Amino acid sequence: MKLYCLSGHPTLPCNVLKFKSTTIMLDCGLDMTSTLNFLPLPLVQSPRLSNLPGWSLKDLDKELKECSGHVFVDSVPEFCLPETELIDLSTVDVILISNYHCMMALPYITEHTGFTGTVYATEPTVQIGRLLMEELVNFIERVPKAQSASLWKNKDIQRLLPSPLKDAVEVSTWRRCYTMQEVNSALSKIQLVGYSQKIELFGAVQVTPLSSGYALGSSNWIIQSHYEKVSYVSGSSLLTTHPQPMDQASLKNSDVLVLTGLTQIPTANPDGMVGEFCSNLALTVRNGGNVLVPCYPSGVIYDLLECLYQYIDSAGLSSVPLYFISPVANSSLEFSQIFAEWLCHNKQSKVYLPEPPFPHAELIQTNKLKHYPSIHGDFSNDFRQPCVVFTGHPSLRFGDVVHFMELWGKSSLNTVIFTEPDFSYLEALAPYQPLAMKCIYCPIDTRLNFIQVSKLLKEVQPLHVVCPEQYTQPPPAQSHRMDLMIDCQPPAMSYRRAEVLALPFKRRYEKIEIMPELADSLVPMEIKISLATVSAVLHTKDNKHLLQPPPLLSGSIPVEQFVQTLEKHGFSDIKVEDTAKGHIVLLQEAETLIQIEEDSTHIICDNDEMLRVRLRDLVLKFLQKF
Amino acid sequence: SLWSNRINTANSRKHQEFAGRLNSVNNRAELYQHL
Amino acid sequence: PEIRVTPLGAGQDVGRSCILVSIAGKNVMLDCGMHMGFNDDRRFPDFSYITQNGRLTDFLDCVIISHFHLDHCGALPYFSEMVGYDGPIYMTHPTQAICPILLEDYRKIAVDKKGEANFFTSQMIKDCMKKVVAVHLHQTVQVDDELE
Amino acid sequence: PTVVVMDVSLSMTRPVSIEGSEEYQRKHLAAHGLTMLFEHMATNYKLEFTALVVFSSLWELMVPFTRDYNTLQEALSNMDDYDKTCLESALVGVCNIVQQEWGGAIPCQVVLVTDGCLGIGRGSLRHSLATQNQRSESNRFPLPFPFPSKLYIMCMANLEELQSTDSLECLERLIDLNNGEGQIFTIDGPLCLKNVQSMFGKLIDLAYTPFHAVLKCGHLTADVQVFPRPEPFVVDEEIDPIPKVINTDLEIVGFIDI
Amino acid sequence: LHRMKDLCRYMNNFDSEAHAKYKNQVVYSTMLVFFKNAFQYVNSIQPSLFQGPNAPSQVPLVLLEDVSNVYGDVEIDRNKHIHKKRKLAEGREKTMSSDDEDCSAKGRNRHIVVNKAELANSTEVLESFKLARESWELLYSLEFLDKEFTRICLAWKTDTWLWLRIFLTDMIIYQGQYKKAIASLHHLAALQGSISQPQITGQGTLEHQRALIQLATCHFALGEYRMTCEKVLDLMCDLKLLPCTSKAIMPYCLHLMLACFKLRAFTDNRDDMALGHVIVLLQQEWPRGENLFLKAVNKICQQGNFQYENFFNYVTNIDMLEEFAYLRTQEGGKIHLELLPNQGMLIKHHTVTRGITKGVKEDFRLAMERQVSRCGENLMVVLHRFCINEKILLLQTLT
Amino acid sequence: KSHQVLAQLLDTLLAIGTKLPENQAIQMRLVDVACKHLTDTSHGVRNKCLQLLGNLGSLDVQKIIGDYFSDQDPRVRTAAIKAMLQLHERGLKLHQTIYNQACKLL
Amino acid sequence: SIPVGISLGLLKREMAQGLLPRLLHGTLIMKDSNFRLVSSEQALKELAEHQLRFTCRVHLHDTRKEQETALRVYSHLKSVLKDHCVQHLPDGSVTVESVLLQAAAPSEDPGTKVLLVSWTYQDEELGSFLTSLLKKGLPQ
Ligand SMILES: [Zn+2]
Repeated sequence: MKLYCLSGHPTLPCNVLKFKSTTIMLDCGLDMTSTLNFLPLPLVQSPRLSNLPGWSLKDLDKELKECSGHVFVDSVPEFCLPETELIDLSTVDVILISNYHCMMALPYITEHTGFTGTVYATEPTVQIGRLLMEELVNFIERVPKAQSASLWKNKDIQRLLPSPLKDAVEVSTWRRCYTMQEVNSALSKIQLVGYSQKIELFGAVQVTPLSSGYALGSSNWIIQSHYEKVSYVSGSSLLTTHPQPMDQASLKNSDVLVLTGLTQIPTANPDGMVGEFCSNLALTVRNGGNVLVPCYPSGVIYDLLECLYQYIDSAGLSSVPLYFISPVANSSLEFSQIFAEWLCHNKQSKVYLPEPPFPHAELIQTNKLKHYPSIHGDFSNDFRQPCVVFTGHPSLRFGDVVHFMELWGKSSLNTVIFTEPDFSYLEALAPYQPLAMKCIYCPIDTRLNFIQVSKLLKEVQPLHVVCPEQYTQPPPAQSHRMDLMIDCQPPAMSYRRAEVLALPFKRRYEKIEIMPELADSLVPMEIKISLATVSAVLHTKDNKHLLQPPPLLSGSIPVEQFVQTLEKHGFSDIKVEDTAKGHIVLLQEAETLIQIEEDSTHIICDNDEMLRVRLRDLVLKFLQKF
Repeated sequence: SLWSNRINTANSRKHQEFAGRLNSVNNRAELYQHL
Repeated sequence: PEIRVTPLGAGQDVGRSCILVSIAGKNVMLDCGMHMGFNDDRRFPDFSYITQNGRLTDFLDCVIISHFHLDHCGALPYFSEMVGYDGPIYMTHPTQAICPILLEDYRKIAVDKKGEANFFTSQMIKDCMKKVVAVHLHQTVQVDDELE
Repeated sequence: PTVVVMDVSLSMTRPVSIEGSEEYQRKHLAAHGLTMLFEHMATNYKLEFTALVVFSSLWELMVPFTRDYNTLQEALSNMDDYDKTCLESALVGVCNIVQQEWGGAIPCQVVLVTDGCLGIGRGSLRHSLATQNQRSESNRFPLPFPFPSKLYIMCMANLEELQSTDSLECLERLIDLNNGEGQIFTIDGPLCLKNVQSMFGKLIDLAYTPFHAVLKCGHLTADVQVFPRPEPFVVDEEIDPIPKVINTDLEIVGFIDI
Repeated sequence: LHRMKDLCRYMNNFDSEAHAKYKNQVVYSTMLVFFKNAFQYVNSIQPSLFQGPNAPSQVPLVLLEDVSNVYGDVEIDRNKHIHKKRKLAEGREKTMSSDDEDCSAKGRNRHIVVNKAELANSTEVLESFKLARESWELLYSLEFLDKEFTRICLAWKTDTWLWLRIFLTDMIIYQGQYKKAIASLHHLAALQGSISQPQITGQGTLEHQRALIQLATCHFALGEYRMTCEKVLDLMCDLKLLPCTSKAIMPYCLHLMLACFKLRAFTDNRDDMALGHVIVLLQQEWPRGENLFLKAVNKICQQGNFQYENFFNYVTNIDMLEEFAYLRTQEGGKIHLELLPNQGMLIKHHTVTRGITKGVKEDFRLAMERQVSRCGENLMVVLHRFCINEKILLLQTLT
Repeated sequence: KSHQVLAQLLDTLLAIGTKLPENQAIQMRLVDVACKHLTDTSHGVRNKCLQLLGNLGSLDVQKIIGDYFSDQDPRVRTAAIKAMLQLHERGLKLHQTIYNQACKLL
Repeated sequence: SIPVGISLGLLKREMAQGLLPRLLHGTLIMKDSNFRLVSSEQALKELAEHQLRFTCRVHLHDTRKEQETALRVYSHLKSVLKDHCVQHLPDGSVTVESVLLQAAAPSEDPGTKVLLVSWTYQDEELGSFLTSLLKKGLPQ
């Protein structure tokens, strides 16, 4: 009935629903875009970033740095957490994780907030999320930087700063990266669940993850209480992706469909952008330049790697190396390979005959793809100049991507290709703006667009729809595209950060079970339809109600039938008094009396007790309890 | 009689019986009779 | 309101595991194994118990295979293709992957080391695999409206 | 040609009934009709020429004819209004105009949002459609328009609610008394959201239907087959109480001449 | 409830010594009846003041005028609707402002038409609620009981005391003296807001709003329609049906105004403003408002003209707009329709007329579109705007 | 009236009690009011009441907490066991009768 | 077991008075081929109503003062009876569910003392015991 939304980020939601007797957390999410306000963390101290001019104000200067007009923070990058203080997270009983992208910020919730509940997620999601936190902690703690910057967080000081730093919100709630001990502790509180697995939460509600088709282990959740069902649609995809397609059927008959994880850059067709990315890197490589591809180690990298494997053979570029640098590179490749049963029917059919599902095993076998754990190992020995490198965080604030941007940024021959849409490629590129590097933005987002979600909504027909307020308006870049909206027959109520929505799905008629012993004693009747009466004792255990074996009446007793039928059913000396809209009947034995009102009857006894029960029973010949 | 009507409803909508169970004796049936 | 269980194989022996369960009018087969050591006519379970000279798909709505051992899935192709069961067959993904090769090896043994007058072939093994529905761990599938 | 009988009363621009006709205002009913009948309108009513023009006293043919196929709901959706209010020329006059200038056999879709409100006393004009029994003084006139026409049902007032002042009969006996075409399409009681498209929903699946029938003489060797089904047709009642069947006594006889 | 008919049947000013037992019994019965009536009134009308600091402090209720009785056929007076409304409400007995005392004989002059489900009891609860005025009047007839009640009211600070304030509010509500109820409403805001006890605090108090609604009903009964409308607008920002919540108080304020307008229209008065108000109020309750709409139509037909500032041009009441459109023709008596100021064209005459080719038609279409767009909006804002902008019509209707 | 606000206020009361452990009369008032709201239908309210009884309590309270080893909600049962454990950690000597009650919960 | 839906209000009222010796009374409506357990009020709301009650006026055998007949007889609930709710009112009456005893004057009918005893079938114990001991169980 309630929904506490702890994050305003659309693709990184954190929603808690105080529905029935359990408060369930839907996703955690970590707004990584706060890192773009900070100066990047380089693997080796660069002269350009160190010698940047401090920003000037009337007062400080060493906290903030200026580069090509944009003003940044000379401090360790910080991450915008979901609102933890709006609702006491100790009361959260269960956390449901949909994607590994939404899996982040979980150490904060599990450790710092006194959360003692359970976390449910699918195994590929858990493993890939573990890899992501591994590489994030490795990048952050590789060359640590102090957190000296705190003056700029002041309420009266942030107003005078330029636009990217002024528009940052919840700055006081930003936190540094969690340590690896917290990551290991958090992942220990997790329960692995398979698709369509019914998990009972204290006998109250049943949750099942349903395949979303967006990523490996990506799942949509449906929470139901046997009469009211709440569907949670996170990032999902209806394309020809490797994971098994969306289970759209199970979302039907949903009272509330909370909808998050819709695509950014809706105007982009992912196949065309993949083709453009391949063509651009082929053009750059043909001219002898290098290519840098900031990406996550386990996200859209696999799809574009497959397309590159197909493309290079026709393009005559098999000679050039395909470097993949990340601390979790080999782990990412192996985890992608072993999760073969988490794929679609086309790709899971490769388990019958002996063959790995993904084709990049063939890239490794022919020594086309070469994965390394860092730059300082065997990579520096096997590095060939006209190459393409997938590495680093797409935020361009830590990882090996910082080093490669600082290295290849001085030449126009080299190019950087952005494929993840979750970071503003002009804002992530801000601390390096005076580069001559050729910068290309061809994001690949396979998530649902507004046409697809409109079709899905018309297919599912949910009673109420909940979405971020960003989807109830056209995007600010366009501001005139009515097609980039969630159009529903209901108004499709929305939310912003730290908003509480009182859902109208409150319904009665909770389910209960009656045992055969009591059902033997229960007998129905006929009315105008069947009906019965039940008197029993209620036994409740684990929020499951059982009916153990130990005022109103209804019928047709009009004045005429009352006077006629029961006139001489056993007594005598009965008179009828001519009362308006009825008749008053009383006996001379002890002035015992019977009075009837419109659609009502009642029996009076005057100094008599033995005949009163039989008087009531006589009228009970044709009186039900409807 | 609430346990009567629902049981009758459940038993009414059922499916065909096994031949061996129809031909069984003392809830046991000889298998591979042709041999 | 009764659960009637009739193990016509592996009742008091090991081998040829094939158990019939009638729970709520839903007749399910719990395994389709075969016996080892028997030469002829007792390798496979007695499917005349389920009204032979008729369509088995009407009687059975679900067939379940525990694992890929021959005493639990060996009679599956003969059963399905020969006696004419076109209904669903449920078995885990590794069971689906490893079941046909065991059947192929035993088929090679039967055609080479013994007689093969009343045995199945590789094409008929592959025909059986079409009806198979893979089920993941803890995947509560809905084989019927009420049976899961 | 055929003209939709729109009410020329001033209340037609505003909602219907004393307090509420059914569900929301007329705009919601028009939108529901457009959404539900769009598939039928685009396939069955492409040649029905109806114009949502303004009228002072009764529906008249002044504007040029147009091929209105999906603008039927627009006639009752944000329609124009005129400074005129003629209650006696709303149904009787429009019906007479349809009978005279359009005939009793013409495709007309009389679907619109109209008040259909009588007076606040002894002023109920029930002779518009119930001239057979009520208002027998005009029984020899052209009323009650005994000719084929589109169904016009005004289920505005509730029979239970209007029975308090003994005025339920006047409001309820409007749709049923309108020539008695087939059956009485009159709903008395509370109103719901789905009731808006109830009137328009009577011909959702009544456009075409499959059938099985073959015409031949005896046995033959080049008998013609008819894949598409024709409209329903029956000559008698006992022989065709259910869908037609084929017997095993086919014979060919008789001379064919013109 | 009916036991006061026997105690009061003896000599009120009896001998102190010769009838000492009778006088003592009468005084005791009168005191008990007064205490019971005060307790019942406090429980029914003062739920916040009767609750302690740790108690729930529920939203208090209030008693309103018997507008349903006037609308109902039980008290269908053909010529006792306009001037006799105050008489029907008070019985011409509670002339003085009696604090902690009810001097009214309306219990015997009329009754409460309550069904089995409308009230808690059709015999006990209704009679007990109606006989409070009669029992209090009987107590006031006896010198000792009246003196005791006066002493209690003086000593207990009846304005501050919860039971005495509730009794005073009920007496003013039935008496029609809106000034006493208004004073009680003003005191119920500061008294509840400045007290450390649990109750409704601030201007948005349930008891204050209920008292304001009671004052509006009393003003309407007294014939001051303008004062009643002002009190109703302020509140918005023997027995009757009304919930104890503050939200339900706002939608019940217009009932008294509708009853007064219906009574005026059904009488010999042809005030078109009352007819317009009744037409606006036709959507408040149905089929009870059908009689009010018929009376409004009759009044409009009899007057032959109407004068208003904004009825269909800006006001977006669906029922009022439909009624005005219907009455524009000869159905409403063939009278001129005035929606805008000095506008409306001719609709009472024959339909075949030109007038303005496209000017008046465009203006009417624009007004109809504006009304349709604002149709979803509540009628309370429109009613308040008409009550301020078009107060001349309301003043004319009131006198 | 509301259950979330009641549970949060019980959390606030627990914080105040832990802020003043040397105050005795305050803790008796706190445990009394925790016992008062211990019968609420909301499992959260009962959880916070049991937490109050565990952190604050004379060292009767074991019987009161022991009564909720049979509560239908499992998390209320966990809260009761944790309250008894925290009472033991504070220095209270638990009764042997708790052994049989805990044995059923295994 | 029989799958049945019980209304939320009745379910909450189950432990509202039955948390600490208790019972649950309701009516099951097997309507529209589904089982829906509800209270009596929702049973009325579903869809033939004809209420039957007891509001008997037993001619009291006790012939004493008006105070004795009215203000002393009505305190006969708390003697030994159980499972009855308690609500205090200053005025003076016993209002536990469909129970009211302070009826009218002690003897209106030209006979002995007359008092109205009212009860329903769920609270039949109190009304039955009261009527039994008021018929002849309170002599002078
Ligand atoms: Zn085995």
